[PDB]
Amino acid sequence: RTTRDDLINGNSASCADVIFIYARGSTETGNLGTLGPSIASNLESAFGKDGVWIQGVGGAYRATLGDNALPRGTSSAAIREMLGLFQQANTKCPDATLIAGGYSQGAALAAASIEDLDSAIRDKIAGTVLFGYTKNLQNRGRIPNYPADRTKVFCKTGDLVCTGSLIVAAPHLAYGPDAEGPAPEFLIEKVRAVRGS
Repeated sequence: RTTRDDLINGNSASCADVIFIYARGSTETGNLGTLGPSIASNLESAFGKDGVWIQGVGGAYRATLGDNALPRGTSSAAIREMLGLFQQANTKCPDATLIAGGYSQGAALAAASIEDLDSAIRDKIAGTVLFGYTKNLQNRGRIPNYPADRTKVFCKTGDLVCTGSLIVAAPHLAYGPDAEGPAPEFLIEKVRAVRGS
C-alpha cells in the first residue's frame, strides 16, 4: 500500500524484470505517497506481482516542507538515497528495466538524482512520470540530462509549482486521475517498448 520496500528486501536469485522507484511528495507518509499505490497496481496488473519491484525512497528522504526551498528542490541527503536506490537496483538486478516516478518535491528529487546519475545506469530508466513538478519551469519541462521522449510531466494548469513558485494551490492535488491512467500507461508502454510481447 503506502510503504513499499521491494528492492530493499529483494533477493537477486529472484529478480523482477521491471523495477519501479518512486519519490513521494512533501508531508506524505510511508515512502509511496498518495499516488504511488495506484501506479504500483497498474504496473502489477500488466506485469503480475512477480514481474515488477515497487520501491519507494525512504531513509534520508523526509518529505519535509522547508526542503522544497533548498537550492534544487530538496536536500542532498534525499538526492543521495534516491541515487543509492538506483545503484542498488542496478547492482542487485542488472538485466532489469527501470522506471522512476515522482510527485511534488518527490519529482524535484527524482530529477536531481537522475540528473547526476551514472549515465550508464541512467541509460536504463525507460520512463519517468513527474506529477506537479515543482521545478517544471526552471528545467524547461525536462529532467535535465534525461531523454525528453521519456519524460511525462503531469503539470496540471492551476498548479503553481509548474509555473515558478512554492505557492501550493488546489490543482496540485488533482493527480489521482492521471496516476491511474496516463502515468502507468506511459510506463508500461515504455517498458514493453524495451522488452517483448
